[PDB]
Amino acid sequence: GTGVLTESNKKFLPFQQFGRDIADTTDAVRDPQTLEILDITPCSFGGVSVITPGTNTSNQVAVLYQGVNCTEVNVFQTRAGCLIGAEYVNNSYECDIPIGAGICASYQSIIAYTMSLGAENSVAYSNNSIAIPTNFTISVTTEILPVSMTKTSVDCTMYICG
Amino acid sequence: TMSLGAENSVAYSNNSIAIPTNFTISVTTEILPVSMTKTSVDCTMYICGDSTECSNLLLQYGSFCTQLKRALTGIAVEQDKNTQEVFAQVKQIYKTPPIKYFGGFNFSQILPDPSKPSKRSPIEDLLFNKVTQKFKGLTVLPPLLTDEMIAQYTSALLAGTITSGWTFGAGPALQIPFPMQMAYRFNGIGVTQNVLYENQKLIANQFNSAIGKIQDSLSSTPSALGKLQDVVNHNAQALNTLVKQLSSKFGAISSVLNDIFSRLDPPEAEVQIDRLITGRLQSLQTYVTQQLIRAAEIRASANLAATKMSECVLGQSKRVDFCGKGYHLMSFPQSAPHGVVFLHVTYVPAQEKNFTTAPAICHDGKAHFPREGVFVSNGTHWFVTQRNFYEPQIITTDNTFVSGNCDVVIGIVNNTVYDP
Amino acid sequence: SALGKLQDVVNHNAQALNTLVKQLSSKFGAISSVLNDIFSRLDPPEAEVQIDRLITGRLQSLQTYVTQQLIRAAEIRASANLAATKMSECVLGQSKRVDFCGKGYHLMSFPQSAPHGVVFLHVTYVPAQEKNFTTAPAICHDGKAHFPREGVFVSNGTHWFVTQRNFYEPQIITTDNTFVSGNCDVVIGIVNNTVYDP
Ligand SMILES: *[C@@H]1O[C@H](CO)[C@@H](O[C@@H]2O[C@H](CO)[C@@H](O)[C@H](O)[C@H]2NC(C)=O)[C@H](O)[C@H]1NC(C)=O
Ligand SMILES: *[C@@H]1O[C@H](CO)[C@@H](O[C@@H]2O[C@H](CO)[C@@H](O)[C@H](O)[C@H]2NC(C)=O)[C@H](O)[C@H]1NC(C)=O
Ligand SMILES: *[C@@H]1O[C@H](CO)[C@@H](O[C@@H]2O[C@H](CO)[C@@H](O)[C@H](O)[C@H]2NC(C)=O)[C@H](O)[C@H]1NC(C)=O
Ligand SMILES: *[C@@H]1O[C@H](CO)[C@@H](O[C@@H]2O[C@H](CO)[C@@H](O)[C@H](O)[C@H]2NC(C)=O)[C@H](O)[C@H]1NC(C)=O
Ligand SMILES: *[C@@H]1O[C@H](CO)[C@@H](O[C@@H]2O[C@H](CO)[C@@H](O)[C@H](O)[C@H]2NC(C)=O)[C@H](O)[C@H]1NC(C)=O
Ligand SMILES: *[C@@H]1O[C@H](CO)[C@@H](O[C@@H]2O[C@H](CO)[C@@H](O)[C@H](O)[C@H]2NC(C)=O)[C@H](O)[C@H]1NC(C)=O
Ligand SMILES: *[C@@H]1O[C@H](CO)[C@@H](O[C@@H]2O[C@H](CO)[C@@H](O)[C@H](O)[C@H]2NC(C)=O)[C@H](O)[C@H]1NC(C)=O
Ligand SMILES: *[C@@H]1O[C@H](CO)[C@@H](O[C@@H]2O[C@H](CO)[C@@H](O)[C@H](O)[C@H]2NC(C)=O)[C@H](O)[C@H]1NC(C)=O
Ligand SMILES: *[C@@H]1O[C@H](CO)[C@@H](O[C@@H]2O[C@H](CO)[C@@H](O)[C@H](O)[C@H]2NC(C)=O)[C@H](O)[C@H]1NC(C)=O
Ligand SMILES: *[C@@H]1O[C@H](CO)[C@@H](O)[C@H](O)[C@H]1NC(C)=O
Ligand SMILES: *[C@@H]1O[C@H](CO)[C@@H](O)[C@H](O)[C@H]1NC(C)=O
Repeated sequence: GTGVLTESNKKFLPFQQFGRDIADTTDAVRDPQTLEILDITPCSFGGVSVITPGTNTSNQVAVLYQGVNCTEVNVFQTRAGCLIGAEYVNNSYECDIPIGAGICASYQSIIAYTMSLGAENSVAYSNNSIAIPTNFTISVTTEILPVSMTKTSVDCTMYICG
Repeated sequence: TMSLGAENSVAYSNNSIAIPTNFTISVTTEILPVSMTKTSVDCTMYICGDSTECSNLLLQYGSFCTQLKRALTGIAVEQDKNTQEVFAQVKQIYKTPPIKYFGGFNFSQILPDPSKPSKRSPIEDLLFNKVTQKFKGLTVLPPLLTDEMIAQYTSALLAGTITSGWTFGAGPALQIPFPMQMAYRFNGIGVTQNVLYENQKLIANQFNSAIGKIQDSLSSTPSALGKLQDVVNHNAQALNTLVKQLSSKFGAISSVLNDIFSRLDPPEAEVQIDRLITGRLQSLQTYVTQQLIRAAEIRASANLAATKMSECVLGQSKRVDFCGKGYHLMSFPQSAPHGVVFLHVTYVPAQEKNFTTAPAICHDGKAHFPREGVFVSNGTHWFVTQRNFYEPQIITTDNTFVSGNCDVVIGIVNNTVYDP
Repeated sequence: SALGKLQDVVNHNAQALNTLVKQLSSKFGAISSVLNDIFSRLDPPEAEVQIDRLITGRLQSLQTYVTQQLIRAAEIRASANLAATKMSECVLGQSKRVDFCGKGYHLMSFPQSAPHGVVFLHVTYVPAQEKNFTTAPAICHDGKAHFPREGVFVSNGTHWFVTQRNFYEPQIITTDNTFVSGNCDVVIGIVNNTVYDP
């Protein structure tokens, strides 16, 4: 097997040789020479995602490694993973490119910020105050809805054999 | 043999009616899932793992796991869009006034609690407490909106629907005192405002008692949140089944790639590996299709939840039973893990009473019809009263309208009509 | 980027067909992916097995495409049912459902056709230029409480009027736009004012 051998707090019985998890995979082992219990963890693994602002605008990119601590590889640490190539900003804006756990990045260089929920607006409420409109505004909005997709038919014999 | 329900027979007769003389403010809950866990699968790790020659054998098979990655990314972005549509419906974060006095109504249970470090109302905290690793390329992506932002949207919607009625959902937010908003809501369902203004204390007490009973009932029944628990259960058990399928023989001589490689020469090792990888690809295809179907169902549920949020909350809905049993008044949303919980406040009549009714009153050869109510009679006199409440009033010429002579309608009765 | 949905439909179908076509050039683990080559290079005893593997792979791929098409068709049918509902309600009438036919109060809508879809033009009414006022629930007058029939009592500071909820149209409080119900002892917040009688 392959992994990271670490000290195990698990206590095998004297006849116990292997340890297994719920997934029925090896996780704890007993050393034949010196009778000690060791853990096995798979080597740090994760997917790679590329944040790009569009090739038309520029070419700079910031890469996010999913589910890895930043110490196991302009570096930022998020809940989604380790984010490199982008700088974290205390400011807040709307979400431009989603990342995860409330973090969104955009191009201004590349900046990563916590997404903004909306404009704060406290309304003055009191038990003897009402507000009545004095004017109006006719608004026109659009709404696009797909209806039918393209009808296709296959010829099995010619596709399979020909 | 199951019994459909208790026998009942309303004493229908030719000229009798029943009119409520009392009401009962009722609060009901409705639980709706919104999104499930966003998962992404890895092709090479799941199919065999760390064998480079295995990857060489796989890459010539086709671009199947490319399609699988595409489909799972589509599902994930669909989940995020579902949450956005359900919750992100207001572009401002409304904030409740510091002094929380709304004419006797007590919103402590649903308003955010600053004492808690999580900034959540007791109801949603109970919901969170009432709902309950090792991966081989099986990644779980985090949702874009954390729980705190969802609670923030819920608080904003609550503040908007308490301070400014339903006006904030159709333009700028216009403040209005809460008792007048409630009187407006009764006037929406055909009951005049005086009924509220003469019963404000009783209505407030009933509302508080109902909301307390709802909190207690959620605290007691553990099976109420099944519609949310089963989503997590389904996802977890499907993932566990997929993991278990990894160590399946699939007709090969052994279930271990390394053992097959070591103990067998390439001639038949190739055939064994082909069988194994085909079986694993088939299992992964089945899992992906199951995930797609579940995503479609959850998206339908999320669209229904968005419609409920838009109609029952942001306004008042006259659709029957769409926002709770009884006449709808207003509803309060509450956040929940992978879903949303509504608190429908509804008006329910009670304590009906028999009366003798007539279609019209003949007087001076003229037939007087009720303008907004219904003619009743306690036995001797005749009054006109609103349909949903017993509010007897002396019949006059301003709450009735004349139409034709009194020899054409059927069942007309003789009486006088006072003129002010 | 306004027409994202229809473009997504077209692109999804095009890329699905493209992937299905490109699936032909896959060996599926067979020594070749051409019928004639396997027919000419090998005799039936193992060419049969090779052809079996190839045809099984191709059928599996095509069936996967069919299932994907079925799921997408179900989604499109749901969207089309929603579109039919929107037409029948917002276009052929007026809707009291909030945000169903556009943000704000709905007035009327116009349809427009589009490739593989339909586009609506929701004409909606939006209030603006709000102004605060001091209001009372009811008016006590000679021991009788007067409630508005449809408006709400407002006051600029010295005089009281009744006006409709959605627009500021002040009116003199008379006995025809108010209805009496009981005395002014039980209503909480009632104020004092005269009620003109024509
Ligand atoms: C209500 O709003 C409309 C526009 O929203 C106002 O009409 C504008 O009035 C100004 C001042 O006379 C003109 O310069 C503009 O050209 C008008 N706009 C249009 C489109 O004609 C209207 O005056 C407002 N009414 C009140 C009472 O405030
Ligand atoms: C008052 O209404 C009740 C029902 O709301 C009537 O009770 C039923 O009346 C019918 C006809 O008189 C009887 O056949 C039923 O047996 C009655 N129900 C029961 C449970 O006994 C009642 O009769 C009405 N009374 C008046 C004076 O109208
Ligand atoms: C209308 O119904 C309400 C609630 O059912 C009644 O209020 C109750 O009245 C009784 C008798 O005075 C009290 O013992 C209860 O404590 C009251 N309940 C509450 C919640 O306050 C009310 O009396 C009924 N009115 C009529 C005319 O029947
Ligand atoms: C609104 O509801 C809250 C919660 O039920 C009430 O707070 C309770 O107050 C009583 C008496 O002061 C205490 O015995 C309870 O322990 C309180 N509840 C909790 C959860 O601590 C509150 O009094 C109600 N009314 C107002 C105006 O807030
Ligand atoms: C039906 O209601 C009317 C009006 O409430 C009653 O008429 C009055 O009833 C009160 C209470 O009994 C008496 O003090 C008045 O003298 C009655 N007025 C007249 C002109 O008679 C009537 O009694 C009620 N009928 C029944 C059968 O209850
Ligand atoms: C209501 O009153 C009218 C007039 O007072 C009644 O009409 C009379 O009915 C009697 C009985 O058949 C006739 O002899 C008269 O010729 C009728 N006069 C007119 C002008 O129509 C009527 O019958 C009464 N109906 C009820 C239900 O009391
Ligand atoms: C009507 O009056 C109220 C208070 O008299 C206004 O509420 C305040 O408005 C100012 C305007 O910028 C804000 O700075 C305050 O913060 C508001 N008060 C509170 C407690 O938040 C209200 O804005 C007025 N209405 C209009 C349309 O201007
Ligand atoms: C509130 O509105 C009333 C109605 O217009 C105002 O009363 C009039 O005010 C104008 C201008 O001040 C005078 O020319 C009229 O003579 C007033 N009419 C009456 C019957 O008094 C009143 O002034 C307004 N209040 C405020 C504070 O502006
Ligand atoms: C509205 O008018 C009534 C009667 O004109 C006022 O009632 C009087 O209130 C004073 C002050 O408490 C008492 O001394 C009188 O005995 C009351 N008379 C009656 C007939 O009720 C009432 O106060 C007025 N409203 C306000 C807000 O002042
Ligand atoms: C109105 O609210 C104020 C504080 O906002 C409170 O002191 C007062 O008692 C309330 N009065 C009524 C009639 O609600
Ligand atoms: C009213 O209905 C009863 C049956 O409940 C019937 O016997 C009677 O004839 C009806 N009266 C008229 C005027 O039709």
